[PDB]
Amino acid sequence: MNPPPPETSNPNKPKRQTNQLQYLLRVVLKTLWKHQFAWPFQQPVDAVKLNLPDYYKIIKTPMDMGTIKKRLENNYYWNAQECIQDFNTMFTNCYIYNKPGDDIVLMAEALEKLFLQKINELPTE
Ligand SMILES: CCc1c(C(=O)Nc2cc(S(=O)(=O)N(CC)CC)ccc2O)[nH]c(C)c1C(=O)CO
Repeated sequence: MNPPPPETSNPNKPKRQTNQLQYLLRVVLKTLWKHQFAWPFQQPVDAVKLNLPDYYKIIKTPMDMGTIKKRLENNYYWNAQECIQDFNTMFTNCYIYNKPGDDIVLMAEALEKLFLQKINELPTE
């Protein structure tokens, strides 16, 4: 079955607003979210519904853009790099579970390319 989704709130962690964090939500995440190939990445992989029973045997650090969006909205991240790492994990997981030429892999490649173009103009710390 599925694990619970990743935590999107931490009550023992302080919160701050930064130029970088605002950009990550309003520019980076927003732009990826609206991409034609965003849909497989907008929520946790539902392995039960999709009948992918080995998915969470193979992927022990799942991540998705729905989670990332909620983390940003909830001020879950203190440092911008925490958010960037989550995107990286999300992409890397595809390359672990799937094979070259799989639809999902081509979709990940397009999103990652876009992600890098957007992170390029990330405001300074
Ligand atoms: C191909 C499986 C997969 C998805 C995915 O989500 N595929 C998906 C979702 C649904 S759906 O019913 O849940 N659905 C309604 C359309 C989405 C809102 C239906 C069919 C699907 O192929 N994502 C990732 C990262 C993977 C990986 O294999 C990654 O290693």
